[PDB]
Amino acid sequence: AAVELAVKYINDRHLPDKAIDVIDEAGARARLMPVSKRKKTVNVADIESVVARIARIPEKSVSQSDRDTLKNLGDRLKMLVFGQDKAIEALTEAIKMARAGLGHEHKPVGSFLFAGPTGVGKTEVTVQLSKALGIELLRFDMSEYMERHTVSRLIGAPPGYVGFDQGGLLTDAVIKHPHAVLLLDEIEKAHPDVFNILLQVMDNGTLTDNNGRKADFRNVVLVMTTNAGVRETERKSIGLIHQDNSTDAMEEIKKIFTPEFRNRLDNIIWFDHLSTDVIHQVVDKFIVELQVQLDQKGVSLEVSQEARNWLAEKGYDRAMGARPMARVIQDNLKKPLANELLFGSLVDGGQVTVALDKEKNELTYGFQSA
Amino acid sequence: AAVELAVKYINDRHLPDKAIDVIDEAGARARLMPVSKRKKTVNVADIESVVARIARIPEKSVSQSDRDTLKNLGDRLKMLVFGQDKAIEALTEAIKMARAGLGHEHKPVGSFLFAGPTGVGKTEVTVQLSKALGIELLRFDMSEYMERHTVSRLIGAPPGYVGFDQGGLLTDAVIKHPHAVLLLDEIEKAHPDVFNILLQVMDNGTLTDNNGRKADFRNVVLVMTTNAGVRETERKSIGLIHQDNSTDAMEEIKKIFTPEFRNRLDNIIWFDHLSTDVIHQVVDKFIVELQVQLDQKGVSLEVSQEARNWLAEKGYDRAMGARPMARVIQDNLKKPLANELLFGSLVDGGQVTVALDKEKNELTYGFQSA
Amino acid sequence: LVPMVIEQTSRGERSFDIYSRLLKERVIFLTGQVEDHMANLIVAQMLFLEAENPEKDIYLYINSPGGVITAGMSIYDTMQFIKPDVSTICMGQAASMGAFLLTAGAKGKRFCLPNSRVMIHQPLGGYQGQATDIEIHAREILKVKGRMNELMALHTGQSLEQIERDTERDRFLSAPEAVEYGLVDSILTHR
Amino acid sequence: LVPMVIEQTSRGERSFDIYSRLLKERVIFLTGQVEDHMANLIVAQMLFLEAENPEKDIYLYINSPGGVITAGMSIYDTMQFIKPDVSTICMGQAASMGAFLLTAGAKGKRFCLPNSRVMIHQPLGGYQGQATDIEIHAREILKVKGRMNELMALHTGQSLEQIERDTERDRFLSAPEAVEYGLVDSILTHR
Ligand SMILES: Nc1ncnc2c1ncn2[C@@H]1O[C@H](COP(=O)(O)OP(=O)(O)OP(O)(O)=S)[C@@H](O)[C@H]1O
Ligand SMILES: Nc1ncnc2c1ncn2[C@@H]1O[C@H](COP(=O)(O)OP(=O)(O)OP(O)(O)=S)[C@@H](O)[C@H]1O
Ligand SMILES: [Mg+2]
Ligand SMILES: [Mg+2]
Repeated sequence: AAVELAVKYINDRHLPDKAIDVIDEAGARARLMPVSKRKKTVNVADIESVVARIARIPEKSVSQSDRDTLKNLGDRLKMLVFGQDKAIEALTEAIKMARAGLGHEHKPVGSFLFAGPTGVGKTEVTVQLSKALGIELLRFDMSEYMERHTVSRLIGAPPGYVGFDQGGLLTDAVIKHPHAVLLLDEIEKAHPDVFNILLQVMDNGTLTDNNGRKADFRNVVLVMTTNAGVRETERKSIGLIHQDNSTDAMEEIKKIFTPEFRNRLDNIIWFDHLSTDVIHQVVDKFIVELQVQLDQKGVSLEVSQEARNWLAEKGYDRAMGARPMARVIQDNLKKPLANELLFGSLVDGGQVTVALDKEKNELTYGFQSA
Repeated sequence: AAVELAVKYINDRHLPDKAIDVIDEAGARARLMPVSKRKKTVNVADIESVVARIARIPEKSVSQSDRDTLKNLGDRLKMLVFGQDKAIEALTEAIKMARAGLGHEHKPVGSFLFAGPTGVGKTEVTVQLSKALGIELLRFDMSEYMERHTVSRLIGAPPGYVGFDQGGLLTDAVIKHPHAVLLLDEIEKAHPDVFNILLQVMDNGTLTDNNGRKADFRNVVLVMTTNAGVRETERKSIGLIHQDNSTDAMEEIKKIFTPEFRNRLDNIIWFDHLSTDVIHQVVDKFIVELQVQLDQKGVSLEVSQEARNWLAEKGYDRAMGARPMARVIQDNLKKPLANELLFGSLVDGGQVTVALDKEKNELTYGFQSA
Repeated sequence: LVPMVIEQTSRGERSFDIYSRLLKERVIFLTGQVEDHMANLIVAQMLFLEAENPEKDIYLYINSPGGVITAGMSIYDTMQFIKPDVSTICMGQAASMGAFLLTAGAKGKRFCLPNSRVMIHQPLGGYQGQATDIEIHAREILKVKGRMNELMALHTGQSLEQIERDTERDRFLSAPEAVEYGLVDSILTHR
Repeated sequence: LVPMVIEQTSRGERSFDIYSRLLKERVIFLTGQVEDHMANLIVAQMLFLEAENPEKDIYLYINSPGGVITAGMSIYDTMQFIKPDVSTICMGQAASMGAFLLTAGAKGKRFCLPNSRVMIHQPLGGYQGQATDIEIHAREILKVKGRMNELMALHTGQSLEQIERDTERDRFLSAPEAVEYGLVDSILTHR
């Protein structure tokens, strides 16, 4: 098991010394046990710990905590990102498969392309995924890698530079955090050369740097977002009935991403527009965040359900996602309190109460000095 | 508070050392009281003060001095820019929310796209905003950044540069002055690539340099002035009823700017044309500016109200903004004064009067040298 | 023949017919007897303008002597359906279904020239055949009459009784008289 | 004269007539009396749109006073055959073979404007000759009559006997009454 497991995961050393390193450490671990060498013999499934520890990858025979974390991660993501259930399922299945032991031999756990309208949880679902899993989030804004010279910095360093800080930004990050979430936001902006890098990643799972270091992408989740065809989504047709331009937007995605690139992707998820019912959930999310900011100032905020519904009708725009809702929260809740917080009754204590005035369809704010 | 505040604002160091930094420094401050160890015990308030100095960000618990400045910020700006009360409210309120603690978690203080006709204060309001707050103004002329290679400088250095200076003009500037006003004048002229660079600047409030340094835009007010649809508002519609043309500029904004860019923006304030009533105030501003220039020479200017009204009518053009008002003042007031200042009757200080005569409908100048 | 005009643009010079150039400025001409074919052109133009700018106000120069009432409703339905405020102007004469579209404009945007004349009358139609068929077709015109009176009352603001008695016979209304009736808000002589 | 509308694309600007621009947006116009020539264009348009995007729905505005029964069947047969769901909007007027196409639209994608009117009646035809020839020609009118009611009953969902008695004479149905009858699912006040 040691020789087979080591070559599969340990990729920085040759087979003879690599195997002995797992055998020597195994004995060291057994003798250091608090018990008086109860586990004198080195049995199977113990070596798996040593290779997992050396390779810094999750081990087999997942603990109850991890099992609970993966089972519980079916709704916990749905409590921060509402709707887009099909996208969450794809992320959890790839993670569940890899940890179960059923996974690609040389490919990563999963490669996804998150496209769709503006203001949907394409990125938030990725960011919250890393938090739920307790793993480091590797972010890479592709708007800085739009030129060919800049893309060379990801795989390695240009020969001209004499700086001692050689090595690529993506290879070094992966080595530092093999088990992590790799976010490539706005991948459509990046130069096509980047695709040649990802093509060998999703197919082989390893990207050798200029220095020669070997980076393993087996445990790293690959999620890239884009806004290809987004203009079609917000575009309105010349007719009485506005038509669904989602099909046309997909054609644009097929013009930027070659078939080989899409063929290697595990899935190509399309984020559906936010529904009215969903907006009410989004409002509660922003209201909670507002309360947290107020808690640092000892201020409490209570918003009536009627007021929450009114904020949704004003800020609801299917074409512009959920970012407009944030503006509504700033204009109707943050602004009246900012004046009161700096110069007003709400210096401390809070006890705020917001309610709708049906006669004038405008909210009434009540401030208590406490 | 130390671990929470430091990880949030101090993003260039790791948490164990970073947290201990605000602890060790807070101790030195505690023992350096004016007479003899006034406050032996350390409190959360002292930690916030230390964090605000390390990160060069505005501290919490805004002193009464800042409050007075914030409350009077709208009134002070109103004395300089007239007729754009809507823009001032957005800038002032966004600032107040940030200081009060209601700002975005990771986004900037405010992202605004000032689109309007010529000479309507799109850039003057942003220039004066910095002076009111006593913060550095980062004025970037985007007409220069019209080529793809030029945009690289904003986040890096040209390819093949061997010198030690691998910094960018936008990342370094923000690092030196994190609390500042970022002005991108005439951004529409710039190559579309620049728009992709600012996506992370609004959604995430961070920009990564080519070397890898991550800038912080959480306290930098972002203002972008554009003249999109300027030709459309200048031209008159082919119809009996002239059209507003303000909406046409917004449709061009959609074409030039991608939807993801516009969704990130907090608000798109359309500056309105200057009314005849407000032009009178503009004349007073120019005359006051002329008085400052004349006070250095030792000469004092006095202008009757009837003269000011005549000048307004001579230079009042809605389509051309307020720039023509300078030309009529330069031609009528500065030109005769210069002939005297340079050649007699104004070398030494002497009160001068400018009054209109109804008979001739022309200005009369009494030098009265002294 | 229709003249052609040149539109100066940074990209280059574009050649447009006189009518198409005006369409670029949200100006639509409703001239001639209303028909199913001409109405589609007006309807297609309204939909095209909505996509270009769904917020800017559209303009419609009505210089028609009236025509098919049902075809006109295709234009009336589209005027209220689209978000843009379809301003209406009366050039020359306005008759049944011409005036109905003139008063269907948004409040504050309906206009008339000083010499423009408006005419309003009940729908005129005839059918011959079996007595049972005549009753069915006759009831339709009566129902359509009520719909015309009900719709005109909303825009003009006058009671159905006033419109019903006045619309029984042809009524000519000059620009000042029309403003009093409520067909149009004001005249364009001075704005 | 059809106006020319400028369409802006990344590749460049292309000038198209108003009808062609709307065709690019899957908007077909059924105007005038139904005939073989105008129906051929409608049929040809559906095939082109189906190939460009078979998934996307096609909209067929309908402002027609009726026409040839056989010509309309070509359009009707092509709507059910193609994969795209052919939506139908009754602007202004719908009559025999104009309303049949309106109800023929896909379920849940049939509409009528608030002031639209629709009529339905049995096929009208005649022949002159020997009594033997008149018998066969007369029998065909009954065959199409029975076949037409079977299709309308299928789309509307109502009993065959109800349509037979109603179709016998002319019946003018307003837009709201059409929803109760089953011709359309609802009124197109807004999407
Ligand atoms: N489905 C959602 N549920 C809850 N909050 C959401 C959702 N979608 C967006 N948000 C909120 O909107 C912001 C997240 O937007 P993102 O998901 O980053 O947008 P995006 O998918 O990257 O869009 P671009 O910029 O067009 S690629 C945060 O303020 C979220 O709280
Ligand atoms: N709204 C205003 N209120 C007061 N003074 C104004 C106003 N607008 C312009 N001015 C005066 O005119 C000067 C020049 O205005 P600009 O800053 O060039 O306006 P702008 O709208 O930014 O111009 P462009 O050409 O459209 S970028 C200002 O410095 C003031 O002296
Ligand atoms: Mg994103
Ligand atoms: Mg300026």
